[PDB]
Amino acid sequence: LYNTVATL
Amino acid sequence: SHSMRYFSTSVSRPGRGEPHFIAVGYVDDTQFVRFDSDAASPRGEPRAPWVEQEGPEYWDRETQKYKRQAQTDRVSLRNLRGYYNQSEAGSHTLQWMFGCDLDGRLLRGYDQSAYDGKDYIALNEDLRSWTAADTAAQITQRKWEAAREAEQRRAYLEGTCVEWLRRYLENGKETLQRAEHPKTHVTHHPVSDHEATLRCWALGFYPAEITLTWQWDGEDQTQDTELVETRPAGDGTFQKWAAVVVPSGEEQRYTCHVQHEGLPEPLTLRW
Amino acid sequence: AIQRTPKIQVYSRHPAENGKSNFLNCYVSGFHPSDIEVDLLKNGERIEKVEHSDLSFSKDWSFYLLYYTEFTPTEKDEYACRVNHVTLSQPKIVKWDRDM
Repeated sequence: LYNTVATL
Repeated sequence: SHSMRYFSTSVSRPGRGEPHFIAVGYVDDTQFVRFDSDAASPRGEPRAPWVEQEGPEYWDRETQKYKRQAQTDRVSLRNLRGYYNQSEAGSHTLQWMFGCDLDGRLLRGYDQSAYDGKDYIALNEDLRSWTAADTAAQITQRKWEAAREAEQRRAYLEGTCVEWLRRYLENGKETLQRAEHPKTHVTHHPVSDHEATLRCWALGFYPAEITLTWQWDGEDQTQDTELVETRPAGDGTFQKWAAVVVPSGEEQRYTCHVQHEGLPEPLTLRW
Repeated sequence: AIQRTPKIQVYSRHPAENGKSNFLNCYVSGFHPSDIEVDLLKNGERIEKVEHSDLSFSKDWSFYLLYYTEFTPTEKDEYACRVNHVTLSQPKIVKWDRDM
């Protein structure tokens, strides 16, 4: 199950 | 011990459009998902038989996340280009890996990222603090600290991800929870009039972790041992060999020892 | 910026026996950046319909790929792998040895 996070 | 891991890469190409995004997923040493932005129809597809019966809308949730992290990656490369005061004409890479590493209990999680091949920022082992590689990565640390970003990652690592990793082990238990012991044999190649090569082979084993050592009369030998990278066979198993050079007429005094998960106890081979 | 040349191994899925079906692999590892060109040759000519694996990298952030095609080996047919990277001034040709 994938997970997308925030911008660097 | 089992694990679920993901690897994401984004390569910018100034003057050729917008960057290229690829992502792969793994359960231990078995891949099961992929997404290519340069594909004809970019969407997440199954690579393993135990995720083919999951439902077309779990497959839309997954796909919609892949397309989201791709847009997020496009912004990071712009910020990173500004952080380092880099020109507009050069290509750059942004890598990101993370996973959950559960007796069956949760153990550790990890989250690391790299810019152009070098370390950049990484989630620390407590999943509460960061480690920035330079000043540019301190800008990211200042952002993710004020946003409480670490708490969101820990929620996924110790929550949702140990849930689905536990689920994948049940649906593919016939392949995922079954080690395959290596199949070995030894060759021999004369080099000159007083030199020869002994090659210890290891084929068709799973998982990929394996140890190979040559020994002369019971003493470890690494001064003359060639070791190749453990390579995939293409069918879900792996291969590896190790070679040592010996004086001709002394080959009987050399033994190869194999260490693997699937063996009852270590092997001991001779030509 | 990091710049690393790839490692090239040529081998087969199962032990190579004459007249029996097998798979020919070219495994490129430890290279940076990721753009790379790999081809498989039969008697010096390009093989079409060559599939490859999905991009991935190692703990030191270096990439790896596997290029493979179905084939039935013989006594006389020769096979090689042709790789081109930004670190290479000209394509590198590694011949297939039945014992590597």
